[PDB]
Amino acid sequence: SYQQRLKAAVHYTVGCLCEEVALDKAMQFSKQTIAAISELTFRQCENFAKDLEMFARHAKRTTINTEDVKLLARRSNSLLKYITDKSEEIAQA
Amino acid sequence: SYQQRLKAAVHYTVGCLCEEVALDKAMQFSKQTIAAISELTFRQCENFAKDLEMFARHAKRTTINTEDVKLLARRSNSLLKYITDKSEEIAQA
Amino acid sequence: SGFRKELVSRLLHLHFKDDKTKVSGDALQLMVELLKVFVVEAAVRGVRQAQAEDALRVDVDQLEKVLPQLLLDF
Amino acid sequence: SGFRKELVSRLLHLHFKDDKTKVSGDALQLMVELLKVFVVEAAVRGVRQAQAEDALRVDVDQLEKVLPQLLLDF
Repeated sequence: SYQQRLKAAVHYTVGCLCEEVALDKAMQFSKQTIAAISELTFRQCENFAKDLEMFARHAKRTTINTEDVKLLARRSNSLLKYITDKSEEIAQA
Repeated sequence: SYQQRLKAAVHYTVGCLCEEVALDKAMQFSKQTIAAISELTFRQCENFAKDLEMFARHAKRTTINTEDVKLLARRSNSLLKYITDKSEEIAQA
Repeated sequence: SGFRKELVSRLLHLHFKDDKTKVSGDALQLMVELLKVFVVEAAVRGVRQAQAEDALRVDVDQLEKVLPQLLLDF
Repeated sequence: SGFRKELVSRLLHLHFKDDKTKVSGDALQLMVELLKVFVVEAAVRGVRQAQAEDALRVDVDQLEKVLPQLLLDF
């Protein structure tokens, strides 16, 4: 099923990310916790998508750009620096 | 003091709003609670201001408009309907 | 009952980064309504929480519990 | 380790309101990084919380405590 498939792909990447943190911090995650973060991340995409779409259209555009995306990360100043520094690397590519 | 004055004005309007809710719901607010909401509302204006400012400049404008403001209320669909319906009345004025 | 436009103008202008930034009159009226909604949501959610835990009044403890979700909705 | 661009594209497109909406390649790479940060923040904050209450593992209870602030920061 299409969305079941996308949910499984997210769950797998989240499981990988959590395993890496778990090893780095020497702390275990329950499988229910990994599952919850997966569900959280899937829902969070809805919010990201719609926001990005509104931000592009606010600037009279139909295709989302890196400014729309940086606006999304405006919320925490640390998140802002991380997405702007990540957008400098990507630009050099 | 300038900001103390703005804080007092907010506190007074918040006290009025809270009294009206308190009567409508037959429930009392501590004065510390009214004060906390006042402080909260004052801080919240910082976030509203900077966001509005960023949203206007995202659309290449220096003066904030009603679109910037409706973008601000995008977060909850109920808030979205209330600010769009409130913006129809104001337009009829 | 509600916020005076002049108060809301001063509140916003306190926090703009750029001194050029201005606010349309239309926008300013909408912000007046939005600020009121914010305060009333805070108050109403505070009441619900006090009711839920059977307190005699909305104390700061009850308020604090509803703020995280309040801030997310705004 | 991280998200594949194709996965992130599908995830976004699932939720756009207008079928015209598209995403630049640049933007899409940024979103890949941003989704990764979100997941790692969730995981790292979960760990801190578990440490703070001296649990043997990050269980859902510990996660749930850190989510409200997580969602505010994102």
